[PDB]
Amino acid sequence: KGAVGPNNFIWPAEDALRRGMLAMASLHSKEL
Amino acid sequence: MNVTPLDELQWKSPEWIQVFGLRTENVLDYFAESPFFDKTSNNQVIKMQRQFSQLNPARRQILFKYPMYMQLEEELMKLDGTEYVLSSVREPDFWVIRKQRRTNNSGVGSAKGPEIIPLQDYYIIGANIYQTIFKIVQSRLMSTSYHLNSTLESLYDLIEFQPSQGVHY
Amino acid sequence: AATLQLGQEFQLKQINHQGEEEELIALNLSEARLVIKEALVERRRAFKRSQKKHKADDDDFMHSETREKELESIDVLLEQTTGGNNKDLKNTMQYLTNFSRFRDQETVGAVIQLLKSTGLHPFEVAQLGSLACDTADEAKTLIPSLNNKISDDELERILKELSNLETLY
Amino acid sequence: PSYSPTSPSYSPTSPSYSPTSPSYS
Amino acid sequence: MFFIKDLSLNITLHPSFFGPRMKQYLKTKLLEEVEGSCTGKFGYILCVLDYDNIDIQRGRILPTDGSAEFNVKYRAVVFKPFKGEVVDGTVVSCSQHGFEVQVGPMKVFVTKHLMPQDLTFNAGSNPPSYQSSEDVITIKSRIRVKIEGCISQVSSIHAIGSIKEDYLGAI
Amino acid sequence: GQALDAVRMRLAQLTHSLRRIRDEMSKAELPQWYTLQSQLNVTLSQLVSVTSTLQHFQETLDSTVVYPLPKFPTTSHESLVTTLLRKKNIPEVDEWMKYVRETSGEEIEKLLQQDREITNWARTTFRNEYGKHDFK
Repeated sequence: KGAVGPNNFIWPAEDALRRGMLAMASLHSKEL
Repeated sequence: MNVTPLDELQWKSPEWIQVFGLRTENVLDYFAESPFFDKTSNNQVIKMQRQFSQLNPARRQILFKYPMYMQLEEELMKLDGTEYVLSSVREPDFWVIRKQRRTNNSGVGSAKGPEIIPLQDYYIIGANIYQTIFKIVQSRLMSTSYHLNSTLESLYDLIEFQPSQGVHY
Repeated sequence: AATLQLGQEFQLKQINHQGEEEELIALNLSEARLVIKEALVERRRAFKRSQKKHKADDDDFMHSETREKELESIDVLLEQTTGGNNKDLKNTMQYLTNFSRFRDQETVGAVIQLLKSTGLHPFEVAQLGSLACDTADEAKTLIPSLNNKISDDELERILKELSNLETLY
Repeated sequence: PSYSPTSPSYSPTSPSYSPTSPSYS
Repeated sequence: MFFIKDLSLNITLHPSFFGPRMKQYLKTKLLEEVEGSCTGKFGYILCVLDYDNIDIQRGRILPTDGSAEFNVKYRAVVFKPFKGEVVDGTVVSCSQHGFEVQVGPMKVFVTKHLMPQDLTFNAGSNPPSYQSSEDVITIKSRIRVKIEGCISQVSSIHAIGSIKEDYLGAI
Repeated sequence: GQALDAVRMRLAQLTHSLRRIRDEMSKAELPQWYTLQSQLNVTLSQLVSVTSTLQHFQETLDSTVVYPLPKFPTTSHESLVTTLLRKKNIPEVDEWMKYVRETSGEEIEKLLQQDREITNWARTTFRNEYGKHDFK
């Protein structure tokens, strides 16, 4: 429980969404 | 420009806890990058001094438990001003720091040591950070009063009067 | 009862008709007045029920706008429940009404809770509920039992809180 | 003594309104 | 001082009331005779609780006159002071010898020898009163009196109190 | 501690009065109007006393510093701790005064002094009007 293992959670990880390209896509929504 | 009060301000650093993890050894290291850590505090000055040198009830318990805390006094007694010190720790999830400022009044006639004065409250709960109860009480009371006003105006709207009976519903 | 000499007839431990020991019960002006008013209105309601058996308005009596209206309701209650043959009861009820420190039941309960939270003697508690003292020493001198038994800070806090609790007329 | 204690009026169902914003590094 | 006590009384019912409604007559007799009375053993009889819960005992016809005597027990709120008691009260009458204070249903008198000399009698005032540097005591003025003694008769109890020490007078 | 103790007892009695008015409003049948007025006035004046006493002792409340117990476990009661910790207002009151300020919207200072003089003038005018007619 205390060891945050990557890419294996029951629920979607907040850090996964932060590192996901959707974050920069929203940041670069003007470029879209 | 609208500013969120720092008392309710809550910082989360998933990358830091993923890389280093939560521990009393690096709790100050975790706090360093937060907005609450003032860059003008003498702790940062001590940090650059250490970096340059390398390149070139429970208060007494936590006092005697750790040697880095010792090094914190012997590096902090020389510099007076705003400094960050640990308040208490219960593992493996709860840490609180003690936000105090020091004025080493070495004047003649004062037999006391350096003056220590509180400035703020900071609570590290899990990976989150929390920072007046008077405001809480007044806010709760005023919202209660607003709801009471709404209820009473609605009830008075429901009220109907006749001279021959009095007031009825 | 300067030295708490209550005698056999008024011992702290009372033997009831059930044979079990009970704490002696003392009521101040407010508690006694409320109890006697409740008993009188209950007796009036029982009398009305009996009369209806042989053969709404009661809510206005307990809730009084003013002292004079309360006294008028008291006179009507005595006329309809006592018969006017008992002048001593009328005098006692008038003395209770004129010098009742507290009119509302909730405030009287607050006073009782404040006075008996410390666990003082029922005599002292009833005396404090009857007497309003500005300073702790004034109460201590006027109540010799309270001497040596309650700290002055606690007595001052209790007296100030009781004075604040008094409902404005 | 104490005429009656207060009934527990806890509201855990209250969602709270803590503002969260300084999460990005 | 208000207290709750257990009381009993012997009541004689006349033979002419011997019918199915005897309990009602006993209740009326009890209420009409007991309430408002004064007994030196228990002070003034102020009120009786739980009127519907009146306890009764079987009759015992007296051998001389035929009146049935009953023993009735109940719980009552009564008033009685003690030596050294301090009570607030209302000034009734003003005199040169002292004053009289009504407390509850009783009267406590204080003689001029029992107050400090700072309180001086003013007769020209309307009404005449006692005036001092700080405290003024007159009709309808709340006054604290330390009761020193009580005299008990069949129908009443008189009291004598003193205010000779400090923290006494007007509140 | 004395000031916070008085605040505690007064707020406790205020909460008791709130519980009262609650369990006499929760009945399916509405009582008489007069009892409702009495309860309203008593509870509302009690709220006034709460406000005044909280005003009186601001310094004692401010001086106090909040700290969790060493014996209190946060691992199991972190939800309870966060429940009392949070202080942000309910949103509806927030946009309420936001729309209020939107509607309201050296110049401000001289309007302020003009309001001062209007207030003083109105007070004096009504004192004169009261003195004009004998009300005793």
